[PDB]
Formats: sequence, structure tokens, C-alpha cells
Amino acid sequence: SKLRAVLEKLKLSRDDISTAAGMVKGVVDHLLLRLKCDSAFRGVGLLNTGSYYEHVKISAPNEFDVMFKLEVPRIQLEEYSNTRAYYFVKFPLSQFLEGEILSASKMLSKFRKIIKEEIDTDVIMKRKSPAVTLLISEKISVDITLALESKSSWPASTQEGLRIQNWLSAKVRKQLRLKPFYLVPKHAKEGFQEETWRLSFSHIEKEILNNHGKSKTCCENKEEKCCRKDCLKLMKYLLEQLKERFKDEKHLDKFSSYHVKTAFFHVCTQNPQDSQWDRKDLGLCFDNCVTYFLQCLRTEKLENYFIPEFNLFSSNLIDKRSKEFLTKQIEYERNNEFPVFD
Ligand SMILES: Nc1ncnc2c1ncn2[C@@H]1O[C@H](COP(=O)(O)OP(=O)(O)NP(=O)(O)O)[C@@H](O)[C@H]1O
Ligand SMILES: Nc1ccc(-c2cc(Cl)c(Cl)c3[nH]c4c(c23)CN(C(=O)CO)CC4)cn1
Ligand SMILES: [Mg+2]
Ligand SMILES: [Mg+2]
Ligand SMILES: [Zn+2]
Repeated sequence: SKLRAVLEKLKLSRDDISTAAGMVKGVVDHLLLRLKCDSAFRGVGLLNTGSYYEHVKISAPNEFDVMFKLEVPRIQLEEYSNTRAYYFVKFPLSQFLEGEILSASKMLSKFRKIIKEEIDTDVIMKRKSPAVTLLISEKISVDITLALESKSSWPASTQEGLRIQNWLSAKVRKQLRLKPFYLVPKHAKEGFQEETWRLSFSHIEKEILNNHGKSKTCCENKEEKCCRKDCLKLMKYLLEQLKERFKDEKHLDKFSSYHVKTAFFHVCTQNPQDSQWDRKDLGLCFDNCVTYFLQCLRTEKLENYFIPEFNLFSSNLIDKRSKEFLTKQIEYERNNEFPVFD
């Protein structure tokens, strides 16, 4: 009942939803119209992503993630430095070519420049993530991310990813792998290799979260109201609260809600049946998520759900001392019934 009461507090107000949805639409629509006038961005289209469009945004609808996707035919990818997730792209995009290489930084710079010049709305741009980040009315943040869309087969680094066959089905895995993949202008470390792009499957994360049960009717009727999204919301709030309490501790700076989202997908793979997420077992299901995440921190292993050889918890990305620090705080919370929720 304590956790149910937490979830009630995390619910988004209907009035805040209605107001925020309109504020975002006015800004997104204006920017799309302007970008389409530029020869380079003429084919841009909207793809809504992230927690709001997955219905796992908590507390307030004050942060929205959108991709401005651009179909680019006939791309050839070259993996950068065995990073598994970062690539060079080769083939009105000639202005962005360095030789045969399509520069992520040059395309992002023009995209940001156009947005900056274009912004009944108070809109400011936050300093230069692949996103151009806007703040509407001092309240609503919007991450606008240029994304190249490729309709080709997914890169080889994904061959063993997306291990959903025992949960969502092999047929679904095959359908999802026929969808496009995206490249966003987030550069690999080098200093950054400023031509490099990063693979993204944010659209598939949304597809899974909004169609998340083994039963096709999961969450469509009162007898099948599972606790999967509630558990992700509680894990997100646990991490948010810890990061806020420890905001002056560097140890928590590199953790993000994507770490809990990725751990959560792995728990769904481990626990594929809807009866393992029954509403009446909320506390146990949340505990399964917390203990799984603790195991990831201890073993220093959290594979990207789509790119298994990309380890989000590698010491190259997050120091061992930082993972041990977060382990200590989560263990204290688990051992004391989550006082950070009170
Ligand atoms: N480290 C990462 N690796 C890959 N994709 C990422 C990473 N961080 C963020 N993303 C993607 O960017 C999207 C938006 O990021 P963000 O707004 O930080 O998180 P979110 O999923 O929307 N949850 P929230 O904290 O509620 O905003 C995520 O849903 C992911 O698809
Ligand atoms: N609309 C979207 C969706 C997906 C991506 C995105 C994609 C990839 Cl592959 C990576 Cl590694 C990413 N890292 C970050 C993001 C991102 C976006 N992001 C936030 O949204 C912070 O609130 C920062 C950090 C970007 N914008
Ligand atoms: Mg978000
Ligand atoms: Mg964001
Ligand atoms: Zn469900």
C-alpha cells in the first residue's frame, strides 16, 4: 500500500498534460515547418520518443523527447574503434560531407543554428547529448534530436540484442528488426570524433513499453492490469530522488533513468510471463527490479538491450567507486522500506 500511494503521487495531472501537450505542439510544429524550408532538412518528420510517449513519465509532464527524423537512402556504416554503438556514415547533404564521410557535427551545427534563429511562447535554448534542448515558459524541457533514418538491416552489433523471443515472441522480434534504425549526432570519445553518429532504437523502446505483455490484451482490461510500468516508474523515482538528495555528490552524476530503463527491460526478459507482474505482487515485483539493478551494479554489467557488447556499466563509462556508492544508497533504501519515498 505504501508503494501504491507513491504511485498515486507520481501520476501526471490531466490539466498539466493538456497544457503541456499544446505548448510542445506549438513549438514542434513551428520548428518542423521552418526546417522543411532548408534544402538539407526538407524531408524531416516527427518521431515522439522517451518517457512521456511511453507513459512512464513521472510527477509532471515537464520533459519531452522528440526525434526529427530524416530518411537518408543508401547509407554505408563503418564502426568506429570497436565501440559497437558509434559509426561513420558514408553514402542536399553534400554540404556536410568531409570526403565521403557525412559529418555528424556539421549536420548538427546547421540543425541547431536553424532552430536557434527560429525560436505566444517564451522559448530559450539550453547550452550545447545529441539533442537541441529547449525550455518552454521556464517549465517544459524539450529535447529535439536530429536522427538519420535507415531502412536497411540493423548493424551487426545488434545481432544478439533484443532478446525478447520468450516474452514478446520471435515473430515480434522479426517484425521489430524490419523497422528502420536511427543514427543521432552523439559523438564517440577520442576529445570527440566529431564525425561520428550513435545508433538509437528509441522507437523500439517505445513499441515495447506500449505493447509490453505476453498477452496481447495486457493492460486492456481489469483482469490483465500488470505492474510492469508501475515498477519502471518506481525505479525511475528511486533514482531521481537519490540523485536529487545527493546532487552535490559526484558519484551519482553519471547515472540516468536510461540505466534503470535498460535494467528494467532485462528483468522483463528474465520474467516473461504476465503472471510474474501481477498487480497484487507490486512490492515483490519492485523488489525484483531493485535486486536486479543491484546485481548489475555489483557485477559492473548492464548490457545495452539492443547492443549487447555495449556495457553501460563499464568502468570506461562509470567508475567502480560510483557504482559502489549507488549500491550503498539503494541497499539502505531497500533495507529500510524506501524512506526516500516518504
Ligand atoms: N545512455 C543512453 N543510451 C542510449 N539511448 C539513450 C541514452 N540516454 C538516453 N537515451 C535515449 O533518449 C531517450 C530520452 O532520454 P531522457 O529524456 O533522458 O529519458 P526518458 O526515457 O525520456 N525518461 P525521463 O527521465 O522521464 O525523461 C531515452 O528514452 C532513450 O531512448
Ligand atoms: N528524442 C531523442 C531520443 C533519443 C536520444 C538519444 C539517443 C541515444 Cl542513442 C543516446 Cl546515447 C542518447 N543520450 C542522450 C540522449 C540520447 C537524449 N538525452 C536526453 O533526452 C536527456 O533528457 C540526453 C542523453 C535523444 N533524443
Ligand atoms: Mg525524457
Ligand atoms: Mg530527454
Ligand atoms: Zn500490462
